[PDB]
Amino acid sequence: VKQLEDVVEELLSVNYHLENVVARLKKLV
Amino acid sequence: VKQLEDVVEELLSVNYHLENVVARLKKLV
Amino acid sequence: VKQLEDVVEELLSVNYHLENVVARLKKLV
Amino acid sequence: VKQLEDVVEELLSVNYHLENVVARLKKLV
Ligand code: NA
Ligand code: NA
Ligand code: NA
Ligand code: NA
Ligand code: NA
Ligand code: NA
Ligand code: NA
Ligand code: NA
Repeated sequence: VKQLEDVVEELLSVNYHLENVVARLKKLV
Repeated sequence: VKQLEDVVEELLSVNYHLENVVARLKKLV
Repeated sequence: VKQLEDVVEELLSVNYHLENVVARLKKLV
Repeated sequence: VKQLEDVVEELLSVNYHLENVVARLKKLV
């Protein structure tokens, strides 16, 4: 688990970070 | 543009799809 | 596990699919 | 454009970062 919950942490951040870049793209475009 | 807005469409879907898989992972884990 | 390996499957596909949309964006842009 | 190529930069990094977290998950799991 302890390794798994650290992957989950990094996935949460990657996912938030993609959603902010996609919102920025969508108003650029 | 017309090519750009189709990339934006696919990014929106990829991003939603990642958020649902991450929510599922986070309650599995 | 069986639930975990199905999340892993979906993540693999989401990740491939993002890499193809990013390659397409990068040559559009 | 200059705004677009900065989105592209951030997408490249998000995509690399997801692929490393997915590779780590897949060998955890
Ligand atoms: Na932590
Ligand atoms: Na940003
Ligand atoms: Na459409
Ligand atoms: Na799903
Ligand atoms: Na399968
Ligand atoms: Na595509
Ligand atoms: Na730069
Ligand atoms: Na990492």
